[PDB]
Amino acid sequence: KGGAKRHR
Amino acid sequence: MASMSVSTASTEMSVRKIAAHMKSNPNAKVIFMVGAGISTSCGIPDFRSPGTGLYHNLARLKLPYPEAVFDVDFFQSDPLPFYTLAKELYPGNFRPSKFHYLLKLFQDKDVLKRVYTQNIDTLERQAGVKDDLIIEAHGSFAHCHCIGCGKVYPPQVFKSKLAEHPIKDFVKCDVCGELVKPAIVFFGEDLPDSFSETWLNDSEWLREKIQQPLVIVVGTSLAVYPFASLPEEIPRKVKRVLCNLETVGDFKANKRPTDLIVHQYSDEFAEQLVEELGWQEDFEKILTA
Ligand SMILES: Nc1ncnc2c1ncn2[C@@H]1O[C@H](COP(=O)(O)OP(=O)(O)OC[C@H]2NC[C@H](O)[C@@H]2O)[C@@H](O)[C@H]1O
Ligand SMILES: [Zn+2]
Repeated sequence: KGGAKRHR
Repeated sequence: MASMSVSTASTEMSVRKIAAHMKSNPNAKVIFMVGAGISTSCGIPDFRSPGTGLYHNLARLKLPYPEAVFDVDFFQSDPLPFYTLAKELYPGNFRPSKFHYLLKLFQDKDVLKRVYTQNIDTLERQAGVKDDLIIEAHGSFAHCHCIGCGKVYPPQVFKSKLAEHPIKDFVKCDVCGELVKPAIVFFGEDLPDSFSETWLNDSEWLREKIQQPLVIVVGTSLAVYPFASLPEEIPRKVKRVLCNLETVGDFKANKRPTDLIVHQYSDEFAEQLVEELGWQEDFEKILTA
């Protein structure tokens, strides 16, 4: 699903 | 709304190609993926920029660095920074750009499949894009919830707190006692389920059409995941376009032969595109109403 909002 | 070109180089010819692909595939539709670059012309203050009043108010409140305002652990220790940002950025304080009104023209001509946005300004919706065509991948202010138990609150009770001098006694849940905040996705939370569900459907739709479709990525650094995974996930045989002052993300890292790069301001790109499509008259009506 993409995971949690983050950088990289 | 007045715009100019970014440099002496003309982008009219590159933009012309986009128009010729839509003229040659007249029942086809476009998916847009957009970020904060498309709302710069609206006067929205960038919370990471020291030239803004927002930046200096957050520093004075002892925020340690800009992005902490969107950090869960930080907000729970001290909600004041986030409440002060919400007061300045709250939807309805700004008006949509010329680029925003291009999305609304595309919808009126029935050539908008979807808009995926990482902005929290809700300016696509404010401009009249329909609810079924938008994915607000980072949430918005239009809903509020308890961070502890998930209980639902109307967004007005949060909004009414922003009008107080000084802001204090933050909204707390009447069931569990924890903080209630807008349905804005913070760093370290997952995105809403509709994001992954609609991309699954739109990824299938794109493969099936290969009326050839177009995906146009506008004003985004492609630095925040999982949003920024979308352009690598576009099918190799569906033509990608990037309208962005700089070449970024998968268009820098893994360029494709058919990738088209247009280094131009979103507003100026809009005006050129409408001219190469022949839609000047219907655009001019949207802009004056
Ligand atoms: N007028 C205009 N037209 C086209 N592209 C533009 C414009 N103005 C800026 N940009 C481009 O848009 C991109 C904006 O990047 P950014 O400021 O990082 O914002 P995002 O949409 O990608 O991200 C949001 C960020 N805001 C809060 C979180 O801190 C995120 O890192 C960047 O690559 C710029 O080259
Ligand atoms: Zn609760």
